Amino acid sequence: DEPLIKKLKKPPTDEELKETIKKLLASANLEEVTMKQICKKVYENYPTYDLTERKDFIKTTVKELISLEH
Repeated sequence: DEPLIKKLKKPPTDEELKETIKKLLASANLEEVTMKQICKKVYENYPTYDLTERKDFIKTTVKELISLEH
């Protein structure tokens, strides 16, 4: 053990979270995407994170883009 340290571990600001999703819908039909797919992909980019509150936002970011921007 020596090189293993890990010092960076913070949640991505909304600018980052939204960016991740903006990439998901940008690769799929909004009316054909569901909140379930957003959480799956989103986590893919946010694996080492405890997205709990900001998570409810992600799913809501697409669900609102499909109802107010299908």
